Amino acid sequence: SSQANITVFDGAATPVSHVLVPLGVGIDENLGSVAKWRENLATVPLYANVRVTTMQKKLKSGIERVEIRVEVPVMEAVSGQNAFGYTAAPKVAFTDSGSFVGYFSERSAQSNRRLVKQILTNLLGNVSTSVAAPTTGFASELIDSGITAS
Amino acid sequence: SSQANITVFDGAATPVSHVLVPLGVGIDENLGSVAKWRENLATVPLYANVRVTTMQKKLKSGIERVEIRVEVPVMEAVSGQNAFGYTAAPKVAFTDSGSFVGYFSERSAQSNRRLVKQILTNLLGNVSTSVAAPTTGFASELIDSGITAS
Amino acid sequence: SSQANITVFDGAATPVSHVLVPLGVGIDENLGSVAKWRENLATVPLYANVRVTTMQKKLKSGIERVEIRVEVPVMEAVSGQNAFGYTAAPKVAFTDSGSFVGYFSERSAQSNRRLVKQILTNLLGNVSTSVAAPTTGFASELIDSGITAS
Amino acid sequence: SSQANITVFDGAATPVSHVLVPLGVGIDENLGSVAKWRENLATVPLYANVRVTTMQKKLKSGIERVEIRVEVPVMEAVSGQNAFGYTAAPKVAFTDSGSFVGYFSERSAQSNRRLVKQILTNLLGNVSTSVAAPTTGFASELIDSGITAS
Amino acid sequence: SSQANITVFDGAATPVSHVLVPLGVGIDENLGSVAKWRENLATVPLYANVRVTTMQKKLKSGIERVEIRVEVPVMEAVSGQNAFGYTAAPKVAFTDSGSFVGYFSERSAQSNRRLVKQILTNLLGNVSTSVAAPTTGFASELIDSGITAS
Amino acid sequence: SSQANITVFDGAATPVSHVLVPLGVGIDENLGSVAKWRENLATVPLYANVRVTTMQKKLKSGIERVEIRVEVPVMEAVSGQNAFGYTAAPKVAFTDSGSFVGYFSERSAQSNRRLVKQILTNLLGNVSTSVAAPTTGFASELIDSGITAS
Ligand SMILES: [Zn+2]
Ligand SMILES: [Zn+2]
Ligand SMILES: [Zn+2]
Ligand SMILES: [Zn+2]
Ligand SMILES: [Zn+2]
Ligand SMILES: [Zn+2]
Ligand SMILES: [Zn+2]
Ligand SMILES: [Zn+2]
Repeated sequence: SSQANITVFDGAATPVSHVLVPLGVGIDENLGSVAKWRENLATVPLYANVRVTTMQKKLKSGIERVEIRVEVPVMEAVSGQNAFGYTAAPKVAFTDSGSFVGYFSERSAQSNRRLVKQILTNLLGNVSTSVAAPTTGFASELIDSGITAS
Repeated sequence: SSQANITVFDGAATPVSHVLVPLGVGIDENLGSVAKWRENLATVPLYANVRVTTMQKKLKSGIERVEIRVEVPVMEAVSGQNAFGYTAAPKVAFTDSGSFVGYFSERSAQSNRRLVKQILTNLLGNVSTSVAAPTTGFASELIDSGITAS
Repeated sequence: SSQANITVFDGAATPVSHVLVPLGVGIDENLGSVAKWRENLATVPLYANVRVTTMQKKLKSGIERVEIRVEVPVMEAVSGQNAFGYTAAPKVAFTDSGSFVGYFSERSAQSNRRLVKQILTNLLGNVSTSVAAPTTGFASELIDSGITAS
Repeated sequence: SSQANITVFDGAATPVSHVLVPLGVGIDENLGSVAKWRENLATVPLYANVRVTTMQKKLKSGIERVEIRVEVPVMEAVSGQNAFGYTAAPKVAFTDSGSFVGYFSERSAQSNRRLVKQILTNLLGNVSTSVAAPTTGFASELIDSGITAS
Repeated sequence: SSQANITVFDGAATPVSHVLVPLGVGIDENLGSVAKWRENLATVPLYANVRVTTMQKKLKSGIERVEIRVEVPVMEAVSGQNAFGYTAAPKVAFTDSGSFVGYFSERSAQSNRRLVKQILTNLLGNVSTSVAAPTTGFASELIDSGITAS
Repeated sequence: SSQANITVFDGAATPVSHVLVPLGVGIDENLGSVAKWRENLATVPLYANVRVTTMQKKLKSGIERVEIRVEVPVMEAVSGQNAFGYTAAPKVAFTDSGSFVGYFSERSAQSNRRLVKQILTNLLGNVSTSVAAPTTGFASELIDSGITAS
């Protein structure tokens, strides 16, 4: 439950490990309880790093909503010079976003939420065999148990 | 790309296999291209089965949005009789929903979308090691390549 | 699940086999989910060939409507064959339509729908003995389970 | 060609025989020539018995509509007492309806109609082999020959 | 008769093979039954791939319109940097469209349609000798037999 | 360049050769530049003979539209031959139309147009192997180079 470094491989043709450092946790009026991680590469601007964020909010209807949002910024290619005669500054071309989003009733239990979670995970991994659902880790704490990091 | 049976284990303490049969594909004005699967258990009403749905829509901003939505209905427990003297009809207590949601620019490539996908999948599986991102299956066709089943 | 060739014998005095190949599936706003099959006799006009169609639609009442429509077109008589040009087959004189139509409530289960189905099938076959109701095949998927071909 | 008892097995997992007694014949403003059968079980009240009904109605443009409608009322399960301290009266939970519906031109012959009939019957029975089309019975008299019982 | 991969060589001076993956099936208000294929090259963004699409639309007076539309987006050549100092994003210069368009009466048979098809094909190939007309493949299913993939 | 006899085999089960002789060239305001060919069977009505037509028109968009339209008329059946008068062949029952239609931008070169052309030709021929795209013949003059017969 305490916030720690996340080591995760991406989905490149040869997957690349990313180390996501904790940025802190807090409460937002729109989003709920928010926890932030970020990679700290010197290759790209600080704001343009691969990042992971978790939101947890009880909606007006009483349904609890959880999200794990992965954002991967992709930079423009700096070439030559601009019309002013200078090398261009780094600029983000676009940011790809892939997230898990859960909607659960107050009555849903840890077992209920964990059960749905692994169906999606297996679908995303093209896995038709039996896989044990994780009961630890920040994702399990958020989706299964409604816990935000600290 | 052609729609086929999906065999997937859930996240119960002892995971249970579910066989999701295709229901068909089509276009909705609100949702985009929609493909539907459903389990066909005689244990529960037809509408109350575990189901999987994929949406794919180009938004007004030009950003393409993809979703894989897993819904698991949980039934009420029928006990005794109601105030009218009859056994109660089956009733859904609540429906848990867990989905993948991707937002991608038109410029994002198959490699870009696949790269983000596997970060989320590994996070959901508490996997800190290297895992090859699937390049086949309905989930990969939707998220990586923007393909809906047929 | 998905469309495949149907092989059926007709009710001629000496019954004849027909092979109905798939024509497609789609969602009509009025008809509902529609799946089409048709026999492909090489010389017979396309609209004169035996065809089979399934409709599935949820009405405003909540009652699900289900139909399996068999249409057998009958042409007029031929007068001859041109010596040098190409010669058309005569126009369709009439089309015979025999269909199963089911109206089921949401509460009705697989077993409920299957139970009524076989009563009608046995009635049409002039069968007073016990016959096991099919649990597979496209007709069972549609009538028993509310599943249209994909 | 006059009304007589009908013995039919249903499509339960272990199929059950039903004896349908003639119930009456009439003419309806909107339905046409109607003939009614009905079971006489002591288990349910009179209105709640399995019933079979045929309709023959001439439409415009020389087309007649023919129906054999099988309706199975499924009863609520009486358990315990109601809020007044009495055992509940029998109540219909829902009624399943499976029917044959034929649209035939006045130009079609007995052979044409009998031919279409058996295609549907074989489809409903999941039968891909040769089966002889019945030439007797109330279903054949109605579908093949446009005969209503009397 | 269901969607599968398509391998086709183009008409470059040294012809290049293209693999078109199934992209989806749908119904359109103005286009009719639509089936879509698309290449998956990593060279261009997703929208800029070579695509193939079939349309089947019933018109008035018993005539159906059938189209196989091949669209090849030709990309602008990215060279140097733009006025902002970045490498230019990929941009479509123009899209070339070559299609088969058939208008067939409901009275035409498989043989009639297949006969016309090969005349055009031989004309496009500058072939004055005898060539056997294909009886399989998505093009034959559509043009000869009015079949859309599913 | 200028109109000459076209010799083409059709797509009958045993393909038959047709000789299409020139009928003329002109400029229609709606259709564009039109060139006509038609087979000249001695006894077949003129409007019942196989014909081939090319249209070329620059649209308002600047897109050039190109069409090669093959029409095969099919007559009704003959009932006899008068003993002493002259006897007419029956009326055309329907006409099958299969055409190539190309939409090209002004920027697209010979090689661009020729490249798409052969994709469609190979698709219509169910050809997965490499085929050299024609650079001569009236179809190539029209589709590759935008040249109508003179
Ligand atoms: Zn990294
Ligand atoms: Zn299950
Ligand atoms: Zn046949
Ligand atoms: Zn009974
Ligand atoms: Zn009587
Ligand atoms: Zn390519
Ligand atoms: Zn399909
Ligand atoms: Zn000829």
